[PDB]
Amino acid sequence: PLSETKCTLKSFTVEKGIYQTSNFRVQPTESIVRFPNITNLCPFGEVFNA
Amino acid sequence: MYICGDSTECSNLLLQYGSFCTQLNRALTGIAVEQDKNTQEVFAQVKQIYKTPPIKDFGGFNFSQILPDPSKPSKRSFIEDLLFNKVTLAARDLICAQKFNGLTVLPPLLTDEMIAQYTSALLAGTITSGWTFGAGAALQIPFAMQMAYRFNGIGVTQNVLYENQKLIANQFNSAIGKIQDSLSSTASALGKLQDVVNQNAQALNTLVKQLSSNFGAISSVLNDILARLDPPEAEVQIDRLITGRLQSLQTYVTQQLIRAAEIRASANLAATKMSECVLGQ
Amino acid sequence: LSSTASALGKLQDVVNQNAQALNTLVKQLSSNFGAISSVLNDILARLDPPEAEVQIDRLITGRLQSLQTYVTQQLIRAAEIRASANLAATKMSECVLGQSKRVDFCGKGYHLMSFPQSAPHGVVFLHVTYVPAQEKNFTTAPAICHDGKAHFPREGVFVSNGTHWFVTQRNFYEPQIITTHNTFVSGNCDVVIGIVNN
Amino acid sequence: AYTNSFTRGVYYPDKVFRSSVLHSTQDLFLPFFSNVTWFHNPVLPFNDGVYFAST
Amino acid sequence: NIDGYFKIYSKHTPINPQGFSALEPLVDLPIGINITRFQTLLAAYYVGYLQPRTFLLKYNENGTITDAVDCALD
Amino acid sequence: FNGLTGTGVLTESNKKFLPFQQFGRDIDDTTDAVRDPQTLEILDITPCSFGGVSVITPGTNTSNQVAVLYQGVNCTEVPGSNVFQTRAGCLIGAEHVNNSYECDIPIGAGICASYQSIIAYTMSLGAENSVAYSNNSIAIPINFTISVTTEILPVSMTKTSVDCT
Ligand SMILES: *[C@@H]1O[C@H](CO)[C@@H](O[C@@H]2O[C@H](CO)[C@@H](O)[C@H](O)[C@H]2NC(C)=O)[C@H](O)[C@H]1NC(C)=O
Ligand SMILES: *[C@@H]1O[C@H](CO)[C@@H](O[C@@H]2O[C@H](CO)[C@@H](O)[C@H](O)[C@H]2NC(C)=O)[C@H](O)[C@H]1NC(C)=O
Ligand SMILES: *[C@@H]1O[C@H](CO)[C@@H](O[C@@H]2O[C@H](CO)[C@@H](O)[C@H](O)[C@H]2NC(C)=O)[C@H](O)[C@H]1NC(C)=O
Ligand SMILES: *[C@@H]1O[C@H](CO)[C@@H](O[C@@H]2O[C@H](CO)[C@@H](O)[C@H](O)[C@H]2NC(C)=O)[C@H](O)[C@H]1NC(C)=O
Ligand SMILES: *[C@@H]1O[C@H](CO)[C@@H](O[C@@H]2O[C@H](CO)[C@@H](O)[C@H](O)[C@H]2NC(C)=O)[C@H](O)[C@H]1NC(C)=O
Ligand SMILES: *[C@@H]1O[C@H](CO)[C@@H](O[C@@H]2O[C@H](CO)[C@@H](O)[C@H](O)[C@H]2NC(C)=O)[C@H](O)[C@H]1NC(C)=O
Ligand SMILES: *[C@@H]1O[C@H](CO)[C@@H](O[C@@H]2O[C@H](CO)[C@@H](O)[C@H](O)[C@H]2NC(C)=O)[C@H](O)[C@H]1NC(C)=O
Ligand SMILES: *[C@@H]1O[C@H](CO)[C@@H](O[C@@H]2O[C@H](CO)[C@@H](O)[C@H](O)[C@H]2NC(C)=O)[C@H](O)[C@H]1NC(C)=O
Ligand SMILES: *[C@@H]1O[C@H](CO)[C@@H](O[C@@H]2O[C@H](CO)[C@@H](O)[C@H](O)[C@H]2NC(C)=O)[C@H](O)[C@H]1NC(C)=O
Ligand SMILES: *[C@@H]1O[C@H](CO)[C@@H](O[C@@H]2O[C@H](CO)[C@@H](O)[C@H](O)[C@H]2NC(C)=O)[C@H](O)[C@H]1NC(C)=O
Ligand SMILES: *[C@@H]1O[C@H](CO)[C@@H](O)[C@H](O)[C@H]1NC(C)=O
Ligand SMILES: *[C@@H]1O[C@H](CO)[C@@H](O)[C@H](O)[C@H]1NC(C)=O
Ligand SMILES: *[C@@H]1O[C@H](CO)[C@@H](O)[C@H](O)[C@H]1NC(C)=O
Ligand SMILES: *[C@@H]1O[C@H](CO)[C@@H](O)[C@H](O)[C@H]1NC(C)=O
Ligand SMILES: *[C@@H]1O[C@H](CO)[C@@H](O)[C@H](O)[C@H]1NC(C)=O
Repeated sequence: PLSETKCTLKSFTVEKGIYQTSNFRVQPTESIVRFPNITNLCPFGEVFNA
Repeated sequence: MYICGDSTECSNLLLQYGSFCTQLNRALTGIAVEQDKNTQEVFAQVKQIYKTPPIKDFGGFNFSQILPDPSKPSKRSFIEDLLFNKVTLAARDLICAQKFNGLTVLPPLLTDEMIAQYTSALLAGTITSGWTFGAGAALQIPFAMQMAYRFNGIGVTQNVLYENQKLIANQFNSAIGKIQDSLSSTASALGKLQDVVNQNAQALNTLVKQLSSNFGAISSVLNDILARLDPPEAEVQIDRLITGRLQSLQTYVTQQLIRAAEIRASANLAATKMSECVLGQ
Repeated sequence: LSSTASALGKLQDVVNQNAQALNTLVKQLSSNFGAISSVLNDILARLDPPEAEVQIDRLITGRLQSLQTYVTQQLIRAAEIRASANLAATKMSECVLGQSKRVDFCGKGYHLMSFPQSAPHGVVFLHVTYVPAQEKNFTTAPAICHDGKAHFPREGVFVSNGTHWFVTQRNFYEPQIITTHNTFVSGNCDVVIGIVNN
Repeated sequence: AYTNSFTRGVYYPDKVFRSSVLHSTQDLFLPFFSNVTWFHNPVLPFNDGVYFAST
Repeated sequence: NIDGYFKIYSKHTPINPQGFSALEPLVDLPIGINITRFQTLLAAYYVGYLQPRTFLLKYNENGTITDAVDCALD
Repeated sequence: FNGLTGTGVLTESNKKFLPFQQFGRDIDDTTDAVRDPQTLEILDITPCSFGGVSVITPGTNTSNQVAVLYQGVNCTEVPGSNVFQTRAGCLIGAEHVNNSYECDIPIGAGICASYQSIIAYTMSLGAENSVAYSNNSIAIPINFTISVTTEILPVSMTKTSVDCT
């Protein structure tokens, strides 16, 4: 991180204190998709198993 | 995060407008450090922490409703508790101040109990030693003689105090009880603080509310627009949304700068009053 | 002053803020702003007027936005500097040209005098102040009962060193004997709380 | 008769839950303190919605 | 009826006008017809008509509507 | 979930949805809870954490050690050195003591780190003393000193002019 502070201040010496470097975000790992129960499916065997 | 919202093409479009984020963050950080300096210079007027004597015989005056008590955990006095309960609009419900859109509330540098310790130190010093603790080191002096010296400074001879000590003590006790009751019962007495809080909250709310406007594009959400059209010709709408949100952000920052200026003026006035009317006459 | 640094923090901060604002104004001239090139000459001399108009319009609106922002920031900063200059004018009018009886306005202690000095873009005051030291205890009393009457001090306070009673001024220990010329009488003493025979 | 619909006819505009807030909506409502044409059959018009009460 | 969807709300059977009670949706039907008139089957029924308006609704602590005010009355 | 798309952390909740209601909402039209269409249960939604980092340094002239403070994140999902959990975020690389010194790098909520090894502790307002208040005693100085101070005040800044064209 010291190199990051040196970048942000644009100097090769940094005085005593607290500095802000950047921000981070937690990256999502998984994708979840949900849909209701599969019911009343289209009749297909009534024109085949007739 | 506020403008784009986690999309690579939006970031690619945005990075070519210059370095607006840099000066925005610089302005906000300047405001925050100014606030910390405000509080520090208002309260920290003393070097040590004087403590009230265990035995209280202040010539008949009764201070028990201002000096802190040990039963409460926060070590705040009675009037301070009335004033804290009256401002309705942090235990453990913390580390949860962030919102869905990128915006955060940083915690103040001086915790409430430290401010309580400061005011207790100031008030015990001025009860025991007078004003001499603002010039050099505290020098004790009984309260009756300090009150006689304080009469003698408005042109009233000091005979008037020692033959009317009981009348004055009774009037002071009655007046302090009366102010306690008036503050406890009557509401709408803390106008200034509540107005400040309401103004800040309303500005934040309208800033958030502004996020859901078409601005002349197809829609108000980037994902739908980028997923419905083609990248060669879906960049104009993204550009429109970027420009609109930049405009709203600049407006909000400027309003905060103005308000911070006026609060700074008020803090300076409070520091002057606290230095000239408490630590002296 | 000569050895230690960082005393002149405020003036240096002002200069740094102004320099940074000007630099970030100048630096905004290389941004594309949605056009096809940052430089105006090539884009003017490389395409037809119908599209050159659009590109130049985008560049113009971007640059106007940047310039407006810079002007507004300058106005805010000038306002705060004006407030500070008014405070300095007041302080020089009151503490240099006269003695200030208002507490903690000029220094820490009682005020005696001030001397001003210049600086690059500011002023520097050298206040001179009085500060006591080496205290003691003694034993006080509000009145003295003599012949049934109560005597109070004109200016000063009664103290005792163990055996005798004296009147001394508040801010310095210079004991004096008690005579009628520096004490005044008011009524009998059966109502004052802490009278002492003498 | 032409009795007055005092405060009748507010219906949940949508399926979004919401708790202890005050919302402002723009929707097709029956205005407060209006006349309802009592009846006792005619082919009444429809003209974008109808409230129908009975007892 | 709005853009192809025919919506029927209701409050079914309140037990005793006057008062306040919101109406919860029952059915939505996706057809879409040029519709202009209607007629009941076989008895006295009050009838009222709906028009665009702006309302302010106060939701309960449990998601139920407990109060509402008009916005163009007085 | 059933059309609506978003990013977040799903938690078991205890809301009281009405049967015809599908998904909840907040004050500012930001989704808060959703009913899952498989078992009819309520799931609260919490956005994934963020927060700017910061670096605490004692100055390159002294040493090259730093302590990294993450702001406003429960210090469990941060990923080396001692991990300190405070009320302003969490510190990495700074050891915690049980004392109180007046401090010089304030980081917040009463905590403020300083160099020794980079420790982090709680402020101490001042040396706690008590004056022996008695109702018949005073304290009169017997000597004095004369002290000279300074004050620095800016009065003007640089004048600049810019031509628009
Ligand atoms: C969707 O289907 C699943 C599985 O067919 C149902 O889950 C079962 O629900 C019954 C309720 O009568 C329970 O007794 C079973 O224990 C459940 N089994 C499992 C594996 O979950 C679910 O209830 C159905 N939901 C809807 C809304 O139709
Ligand atoms: C100074 O004022 C306080 C505040 O009233 C007095 O405390 C009261 O004490 C009496 C007797 O102990 C109680 O009955 C009251 O309830 C107390 N007041 C409150 C508000 O609780 C205190 O007594 C006063 N000082 C002296 C020396 O009497
Ligand atoms: C001066 O005013 C005070 C109160 O403002 C008077 O004191 C009151 O006198 C009455 C009658 O003697 C008593 O019942 C009250 O208890 C007193 N009040 C207090 C607080 O002690 C006083 O009498 C007035 N003096 C003159 C000369 O008018
Ligand atoms: C308090 O001060 C008085 C006045 O100076 C002291 O009285 C004198 O003390 C000196 C010696 O300390 C003697 O030589 C004088 O004769 C004393 N004067 C008289 C009139 O008797 C007194 O001693 C001091 N108190 C103490 C405890 O030293
Ligand atoms: C100052 O000193 C004390 C402070 O509490 C009090 O003096 C008491 O006075 C009574 C009656 O005169 C005596 O019975 C006590 O023994 C005294 N106590 C002490 C410690 O001296 C009173 O408040 C004040 N006394 C004087 C004389 O001013
Ligand atoms: C100060 O002197 C007066 C005058 O002698 C004293 O007053 C006497 O007190 C005694 C005892 O209380 C009484 O018996 C007398 O009647 C009072 N009067 C006279 C003329 O003697 C007073 O007590 C003295 N006080 C002190 C602290 O020494
Ligand atoms: C909102 O709903 C909750 C939970 O359904 C209610 O809280 C409890 O509901 C049970 C249901 O019989 C009662 O027996 C309890 O007395 C309720 N407790 C409390 C603290 O209210 C709540 O009452 C409902 N609020 C309404 C309907 O306004
Ligand atoms: C960071 O998150 C953890 C996990 O939730 C917190 O530890 C729990 O905190 C809750 C209160 O928020 C307690 O009821 C649990 O007993 C804690 N331990 C568990 C769940 O194992 C931790 O407090 C959070 N850190 C904070 C808030 O600073
Ligand atoms: C005046 O007398 C008081 C009481 O005798 C002194 O206060 C105490 O001084 C002793 C000196 O050893 C300390 O140990 C105590 O802690 C002091 N009391 C308190 C409450 O702090 C006081 O120091 C004397 N004044 C001077 C100038 O010596
Ligand atoms: C008041 O303080 C001053 C110094 O602050 C004392 O003067 C010093 O006295 C010592 C002892 O003789 C000398 O060595 C110094 O040279 C003196 N300083 C100066 C500047 O002259 C002075 O004595 C103190 N007052 C009293 C009454 O003791
Ligand atoms: C007809 O029945 C057979 C089972 O005998 C099944 O495998 C087939 O899928 C059915 N036809 C259709 C169209 O489903
Ligand atoms: C209903 O109509 C009658 C007459 O047709 C009229 O007097 C009355 O004011 C109307 N009610 C309202 C609420 O306008
Ligand atoms: C009504 O009929 C017109 C044609 O006359 C058609 O354009 C429109 O879509 C129809 N709408 C409905 C709701 O049936
Ligand atoms: C670096 O400079 C600072 C400036 O005050 C000084 O305090 C420190 O001791 C210096 N470090 C070394 C190693 O000399
Ligand atoms: C501080 O003291 C407590 C109790 O004495 C102890 O449990 C804790 O470990 C100490 N902390 C440190 C950093 O030594």
